[PDB]
Amino acid sequence: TQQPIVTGTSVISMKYDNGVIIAADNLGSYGSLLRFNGVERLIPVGDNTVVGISGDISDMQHIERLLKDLVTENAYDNPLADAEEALEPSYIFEYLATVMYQRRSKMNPLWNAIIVAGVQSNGDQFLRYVNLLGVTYSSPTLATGFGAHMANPLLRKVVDRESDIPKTTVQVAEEAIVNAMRVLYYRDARSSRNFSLAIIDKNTGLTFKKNLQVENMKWDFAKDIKGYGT
Amino acid sequence: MDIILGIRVQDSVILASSKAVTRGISVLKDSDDKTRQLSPHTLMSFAGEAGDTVQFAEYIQANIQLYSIREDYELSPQAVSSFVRQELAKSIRSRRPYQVNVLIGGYDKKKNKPELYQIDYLGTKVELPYGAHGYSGFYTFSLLDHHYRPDMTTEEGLDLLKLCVQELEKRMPMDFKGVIVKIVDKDGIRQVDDF
Amino acid sequence: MDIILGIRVQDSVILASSKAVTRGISVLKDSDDKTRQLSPHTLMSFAGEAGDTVQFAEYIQANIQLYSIREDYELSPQAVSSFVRQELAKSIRSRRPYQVNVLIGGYDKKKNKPELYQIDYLGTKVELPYGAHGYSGFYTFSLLDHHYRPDMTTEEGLDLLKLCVQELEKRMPMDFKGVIVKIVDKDGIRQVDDF
Amino acid sequence: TTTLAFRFQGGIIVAVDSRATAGNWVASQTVKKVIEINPFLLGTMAGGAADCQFWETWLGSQCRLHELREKERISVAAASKILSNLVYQYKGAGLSMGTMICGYTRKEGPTIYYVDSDGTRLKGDIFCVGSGQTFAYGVLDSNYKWDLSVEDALYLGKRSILAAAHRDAYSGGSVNLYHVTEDGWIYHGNHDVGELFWKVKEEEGSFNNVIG
Amino acid sequence: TSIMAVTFKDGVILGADSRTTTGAYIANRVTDKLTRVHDKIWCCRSGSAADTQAIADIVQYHLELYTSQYGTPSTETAASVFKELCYENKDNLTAGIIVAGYDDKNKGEVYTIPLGGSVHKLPYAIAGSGSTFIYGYCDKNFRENMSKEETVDFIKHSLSQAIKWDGSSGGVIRMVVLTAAGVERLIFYPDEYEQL
Amino acid sequence: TSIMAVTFKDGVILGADSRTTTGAYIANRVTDKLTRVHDKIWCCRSGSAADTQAIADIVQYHLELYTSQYGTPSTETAASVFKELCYENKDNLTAGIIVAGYDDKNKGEVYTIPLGGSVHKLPYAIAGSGSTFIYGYCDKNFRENMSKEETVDFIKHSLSQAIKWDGSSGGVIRMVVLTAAGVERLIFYPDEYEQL
Amino acid sequence: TTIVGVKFNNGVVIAADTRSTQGPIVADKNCAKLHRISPKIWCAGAGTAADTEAVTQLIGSNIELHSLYTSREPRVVSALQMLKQHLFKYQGHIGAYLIVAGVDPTGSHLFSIHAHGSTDVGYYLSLGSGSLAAMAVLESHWKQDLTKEEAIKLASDAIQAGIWNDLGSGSNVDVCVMEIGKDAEYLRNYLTPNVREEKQKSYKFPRGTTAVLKESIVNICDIQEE
Amino acid sequence: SDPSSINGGIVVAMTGKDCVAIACDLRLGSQSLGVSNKFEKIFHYGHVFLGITGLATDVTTLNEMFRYKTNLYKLKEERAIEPETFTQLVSSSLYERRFGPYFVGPVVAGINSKSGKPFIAGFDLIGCIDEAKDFIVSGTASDQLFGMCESLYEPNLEPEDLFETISQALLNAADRDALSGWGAVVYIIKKDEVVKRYLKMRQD
Amino acid sequence: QFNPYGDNGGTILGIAGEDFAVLAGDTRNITDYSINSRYEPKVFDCGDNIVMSANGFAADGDALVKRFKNSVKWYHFDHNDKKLSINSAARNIQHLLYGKRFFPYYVHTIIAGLDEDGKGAVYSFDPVGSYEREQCRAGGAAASLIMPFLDNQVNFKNQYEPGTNGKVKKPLKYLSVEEVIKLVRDSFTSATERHIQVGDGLEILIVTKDGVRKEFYELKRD
Amino acid sequence: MTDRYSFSLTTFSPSGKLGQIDYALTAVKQGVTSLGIKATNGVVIATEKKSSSPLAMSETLSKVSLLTPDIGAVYSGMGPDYRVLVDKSRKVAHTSYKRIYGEYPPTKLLVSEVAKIMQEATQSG
Ligand SMILES: *C(=O)CCCCCCCCCCCCC
Ligand SMILES: *C(=O)CCCCCCCCCCCCC
Ligand SMILES: [Cl-]
Ligand SMILES: [Mg+2]
Ligand SMILES: [Mg+2]
Ligand SMILES: [Mg+2]
Ligand SMILES: [Mg+2]
Repeated sequence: TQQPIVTGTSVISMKYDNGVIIAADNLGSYGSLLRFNGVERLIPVGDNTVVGISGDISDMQHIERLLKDLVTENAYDNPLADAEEALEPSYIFEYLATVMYQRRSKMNPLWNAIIVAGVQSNGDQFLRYVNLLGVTYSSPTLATGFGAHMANPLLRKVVDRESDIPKTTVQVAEEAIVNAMRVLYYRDARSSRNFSLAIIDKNTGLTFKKNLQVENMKWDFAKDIKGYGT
Repeated sequence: MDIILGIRVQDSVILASSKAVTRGISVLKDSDDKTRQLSPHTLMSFAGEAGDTVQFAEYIQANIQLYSIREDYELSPQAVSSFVRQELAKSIRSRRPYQVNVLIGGYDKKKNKPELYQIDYLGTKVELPYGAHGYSGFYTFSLLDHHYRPDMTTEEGLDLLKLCVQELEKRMPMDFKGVIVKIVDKDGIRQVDDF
Repeated sequence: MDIILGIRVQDSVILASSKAVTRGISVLKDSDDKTRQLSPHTLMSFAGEAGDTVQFAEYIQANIQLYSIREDYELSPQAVSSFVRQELAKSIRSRRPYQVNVLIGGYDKKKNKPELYQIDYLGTKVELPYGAHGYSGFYTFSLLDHHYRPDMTTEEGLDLLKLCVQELEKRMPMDFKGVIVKIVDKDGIRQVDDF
Repeated sequence: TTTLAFRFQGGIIVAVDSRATAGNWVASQTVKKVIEINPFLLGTMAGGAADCQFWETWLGSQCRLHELREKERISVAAASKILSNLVYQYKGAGLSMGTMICGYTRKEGPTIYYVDSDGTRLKGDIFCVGSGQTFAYGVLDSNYKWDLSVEDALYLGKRSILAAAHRDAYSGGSVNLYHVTEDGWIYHGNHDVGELFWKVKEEEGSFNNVIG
Repeated sequence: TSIMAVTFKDGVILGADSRTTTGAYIANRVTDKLTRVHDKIWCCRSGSAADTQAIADIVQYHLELYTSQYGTPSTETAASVFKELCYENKDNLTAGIIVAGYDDKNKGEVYTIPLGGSVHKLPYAIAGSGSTFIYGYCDKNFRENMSKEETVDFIKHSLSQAIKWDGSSGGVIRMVVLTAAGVERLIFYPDEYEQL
Repeated sequence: TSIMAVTFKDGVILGADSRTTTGAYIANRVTDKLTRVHDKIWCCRSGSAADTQAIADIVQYHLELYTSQYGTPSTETAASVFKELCYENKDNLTAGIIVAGYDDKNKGEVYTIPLGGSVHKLPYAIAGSGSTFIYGYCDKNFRENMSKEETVDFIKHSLSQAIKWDGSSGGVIRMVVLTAAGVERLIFYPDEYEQL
Repeated sequence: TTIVGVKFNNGVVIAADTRSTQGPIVADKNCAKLHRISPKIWCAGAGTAADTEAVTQLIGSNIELHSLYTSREPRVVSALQMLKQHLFKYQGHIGAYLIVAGVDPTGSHLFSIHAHGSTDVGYYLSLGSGSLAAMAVLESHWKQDLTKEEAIKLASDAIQAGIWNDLGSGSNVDVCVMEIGKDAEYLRNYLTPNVREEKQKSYKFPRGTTAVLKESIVNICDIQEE
Repeated sequence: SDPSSINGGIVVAMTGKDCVAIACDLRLGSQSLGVSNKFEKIFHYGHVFLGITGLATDVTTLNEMFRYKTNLYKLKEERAIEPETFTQLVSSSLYERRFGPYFVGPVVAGINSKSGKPFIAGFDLIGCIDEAKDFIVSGTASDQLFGMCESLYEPNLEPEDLFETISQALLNAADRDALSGWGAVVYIIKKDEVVKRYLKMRQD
Repeated sequence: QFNPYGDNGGTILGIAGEDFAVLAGDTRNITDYSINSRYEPKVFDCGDNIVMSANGFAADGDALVKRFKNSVKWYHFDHNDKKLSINSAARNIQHLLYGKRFFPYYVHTIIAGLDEDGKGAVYSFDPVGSYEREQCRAGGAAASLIMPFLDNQVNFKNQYEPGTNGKVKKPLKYLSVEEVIKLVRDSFTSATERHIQVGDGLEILIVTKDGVRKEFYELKRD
Repeated sequence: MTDRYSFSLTTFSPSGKLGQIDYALTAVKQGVTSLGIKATNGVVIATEKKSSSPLAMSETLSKVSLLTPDIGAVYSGMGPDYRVLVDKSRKVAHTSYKRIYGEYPPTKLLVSEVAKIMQEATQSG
């Protein structure tokens, strides 16, 4: 048993017709102090998977090293390490899910909520969630922390069920993700304006976007608000 | 205090009440009477926290005796039981509630019927053919459900109570030093001096 | 369990032990023998937490019986009491201590003397003319302080024990369902079947 | 949970209820609280359902291994003590079982042992175990004799559970009867309390407080 | 919450953010923490919104009744009424208030009233959770008898840094200028103060 | 405790106060919180003195044994050994450590290791109780590729403000300069830095 | 509870869901969470159901007496001031969280009130368990100079976000539109997107299925003449 | 310890075509111990019926209190109180004890004498009103009653059909609760006749 | 303090027919007042014509199902590809659950299939491994809503034959697979109305001698 | 200070007259004429707006007052006494009825509450 010290907030993600999008801001909070402003919380694994991690950053850096070690280990005595026997999103997730549940069962959890976004060998979209309790679930839209309360409602208006995924383009999906990140910046007291976004498409592969900013923000109406009533 | 029983038969109500007063690790008295006569044809047995039991019983007694003098009339057992319940129902939301459970055994001279009322310290009233407070009921209700007959005579009822005392003396851990038995009927209240 | 008494007279040790076994609100048994024969001339009564009492007594019994066979010789009451004390003194600093208080009544065949040892669950041993565990001593020691004579006979010793049990039955709140009395002398151990 | 067992000239009578609860919720009215270790060994179950089921079925495995190794039926004393010694190892861990081990052997005759998660092991003639034990004790103690007929003893056991099923809120469902003799136990049927109550009330003239 | 008040040559300026947070959720992102108790006596509210709102309303009532009898109250008088409520009810209140006012006789004055209910007259005051991060900056950069434009820059820069490091502080930077000229409201949006 | 490390053109500088407090009592007023784990790898110790002292000694041992086998370790390697101790023993440690070192290949590097046992490579780092008061000042005044004299002034001014507002921080300002030229120790007394 | 308030050109519109729940169980499938303080001042409540209803009635009563005393139509700021000073006095123990809206001679107004007595001013507000789902929709689609038709659409969409994605909120959408120089229109069950589907089976029993012990006529009438 | 589940017991109310039904079990207990199988929880003041579950002392107290208030109401108004008006009186009465509440789950049932409209209402312990069209449930087996009512109930049942539905709803709910049962009563209420039926059920 | 347990809501229902068995469960997965997934399968085909669902804390549920599926695989390896009978599976699951007696799986477990006589079988487990064969069992959040309805409509409890007035009980006639699926659907529709953690979708696994068939139905998404 | 008039100012004279009530009725007799007529489908109440001055805006002085949405009142006698009675009548309609029963009082019961207030001024100290 511990308490999280340096923390990362919401990770948001959704499926679209040809793949998955995942996003997470670049903040490492220290209680109410917005301490570290250059923390990457999306960690790519090969060219077909991105692991988005929220919660304790020290435990995130440990998980980052496990995934780095997993790639190394997979390559050992593996002539098809960059082909048929490359790491799948499903393999990476199941490994993490095992570790998370093992750690919670020893009463010494990795204090994180994780979303593994990727595309499988057969081109199928992979999107699944796991947390410090080892609880796992999949959905057309997945979000952690505040994202679950604010992002999911907005992303579910785009992809409400499985049949909406083939109808959703990468432009519509990315637009919805970027809007959700703005809404979280308005309303989450532990969010930053700066974020990273990753697209894993079955055609165009992994597109990793860094140093994105929340823009087109509405504040002008604030000038008209005077007093707390009278 | 510990065990108080009540049984309503054909023509009378019988109250049995333990004679043992135990404070701490010592049994101070083995001849205690845990009852007060509220009116000539109404008896109330009581058990609960020390001091509160007697203080409450005597307070009720005084109030009913005051009513009797003012109206030159005896209240029905139902009326007395309703007065007692209201006092306990008032008491439970007081600064320091009365921690007292009572049985009210009365003979209604108007209806020519015995009546037994069981009231706990919360002010929970029920009219019963037979009742108990505390752990007494756990042992005795199985015997009473099995052997109780509404047309039973007082002597038959007295014998039935004897079975209940023996079961309690066998299976209860605490030595309650036997019971004082009192009968309430049309002729008033009398104590069975040999039990 | 509840009451265990011991008295060492001229030529014997007498152990009295209650017969009641009460779990929760119900007396499950009224004929329980709270004693084990460790050797032909050594008896140990016991009282404490449920399970631990019998488990400890039988464990000691087995160890003394093993010694008896190995050496073809009966250990002195003093030697047995010292062995039992060490086991309890070891036990008190264990993960889960034995919650058991014992009296060891033995007749030393070498010295031709009765010996009574009182040992509590901490491993506190004392040799006494008369002893008790729990709340028994609070009532009984005043009587024993008054009427105990070292040279008194076994018949005299039994009466003094009856006066102790009568006082306990009068003033103790718990019904311990009488006592099983056992005498330890030169001829070995025997039970008084009428008490 | 209400369960009992008593010894008489006819043999041993074992009667249990069938109700299991989680809080005020009634989990099941179909629960079996008697465990058939072998033809002459019966185990009652009270307290934790898991703890009783798991360990009393395990006891059956230990009793089978005994008679494979010793070419002889295990004594009720030995069988009861295997269970009491086991639960004593787990003392403090939070095991919640109160059980009766009822059996008949040549050397012992009819024997009942009360075994307890606190490590208590008692031999006796009558035992009532569970939340409704006090209600069952009332009927038993007033009607028990050594000279009962197998028929009358079976009824007393059935009636004592019914008494508890009525009053104890955590006891009820149905009554399972067993009769243990020199030639083994004999099951005497499942008796729904919903039908048994009205039947007993009418025939016996008891329960005059209830209206039917 | 990041609030501050600075005295300058022409009078006094009140500066505050617009973020009110429940836990880590932002209940209101456009709050007004600069409140009027008199025409040229304002206050900055930190701590429990319910407690600070309740207190400010009572003071505005007291100074309105004061004015009806004895004419315009001094800033010191207004601070004394705040103190009396905060000090006497210290067990039941969580309110850190900065009182800032402009007289013609006394000019710009600032009084800070922390949790205890003590009063401190200062050339400038900073309060709320955000303040802790700008003690170093404000001490180094504050000068007495600054111009209006310098004081606006001082508050804008100070609050921007406080907003940057405090999770509980954010939104717009509201400011209220108190001078002989009258009462001027200023607002500064994230796009302006974040790039400082 | 007020500690910080700043990277500049010629290398890196470590800055700390000299105050160790038990409750409100000053146990030591001339503490050395800048400690050597290797010739040109030093660290700044904040939190439990016992825990930070114990950890530093183990690292110095690890880097001494590293050097005997594999030659001079990188600053990144030293930070990794600190992290491994701080992260794996996070339940039993109260240590906030800033690791600062000079390579010829990498030049001046700063790694901060807060309570959690996470690692953050930064151009400069501030830690300890005093730091909270100089986030605003340090952010506004820090530039990359400063001169030695500018970096000494930046640390001296920053710590002086941290010392001024933090009760737990005080005494002398100790500094250690890490460059290709070697290792230089600096000290600055109250009479010097208080009047800044 | 998922209630919202949205300001528009000529007035303020407030909307709320219709689900009342005790613990995880749904006690009221169609509960009306829109209360009237006065004809043109309406409020929606969240938190302790008894407190929200009770506090509204008390202030609504005192507002009516105040309106009669002053010979003036009641103001939203009067309702707001009376609510906040009452709630503040009871130190949050009256678990009433309200969105107060209305039109009066001063104009159109939209406020929020918390149990401790703190109040907020805004063009769009959301309160309750689903407030985060609602506020997400409001923050995404709200703009200045909304029409009446746009504000009703935005308000109901914000409630729907709560209905679908929050367990605490559900069933139907209630709306009340308060426009300047017009009667306030209360649109009870404005949307009904949660009608239960027809059951597979009819559970109507054959008459005489239940076992009866006794029958008797109950005398509800008074004591009779003659 | 929890006052709402010391004594135990349940009340259910349903609307039918030009009729209402209110039903209750007869059990009063001291936790595990069954004490009384004649503790009725449904009372009536004129043509308005009130069922009360929860702590038995408060059930009795409130019955006596609402008899008191409806009797004064009738003397002053010169007419019997209506279900809609009585519902408001119960809510008012419960909420006046906001910070010292009665631990009860009241249920109002009756037909408006003037409009002829069937009416049911439920309350929480501090008097929040629940005015359902279909059915109201209360007591220790409220979860069980919700499940039974939600599946069994259909609108516009005839009085003699409604009797079967509410009876099966109560009986099967009570049989899955340790602190409910020991007998049951069902009131079938029409505009100018009320039938009271005692149900035969398992006595465990 | 770290709480190692959670509540993922959901509700499951097992009904044993005469020559078939059904194990149904809603597809909604939740924490507190948030929906995690509208379609997260809860009822699993474990092989050997056995279906299983461990409802409650989903992490412990998935862990148990995974370990049982593993037990079926090793039962084949160790005992010459012998079919694991439903009674043998039930006893195996008791040991899996009781194995963690002092750190339990926070799940209500139900398995369904056919016994060795080809009759419909349902087994119900408490979190610490006490089990019992049953004709009918609902588990999870809305179990208290569904079980009384099943007592009434499957076992005809408190139902009697018209004209006799309480003397003759309604006879316990066997239900067809079409009749059971109607009661399952009406149970989950009713549970969805009055329980906030129930809804989104209903997935039913039907076990016959022919094998395991699946049926899916929409539930209300509020 | 303190109100030391804790005794009745209205008392029975030897003839059995309550002087202050008779004198109050004399004040009513001097008052401007007001009337009421009850129809099958309504009631009408009317009075003369006796303007004290032509500069006075007689619209601001309401002799006919709404007590509840379905109850109105008019008077003859002392206007100020009427004004405070309307204030008390409106408030008692809420405190002693609407806040209890959730509906406005019937005419006769509101009249009864007003009557009670006027009786108390006839007997109170
Ligand atoms: C809704 O279902 C009830 C919400 C009301 C909460 C207040 C209950 C007050 C209980 C008083 C606590 C005293 C218990 C001994
Ligand atoms: C019937 O009574 C079954 C009881 C099952 C209890 C399950 C307990 C689950 C939570 C226990 C927490 C243990 C913490 C280490
Ligand atoms: Cl040190
Ligand atoms: Mg001793
Ligand atoms: Mg200092
Ligand atoms: Mg029962
Ligand atoms: Mg929902």
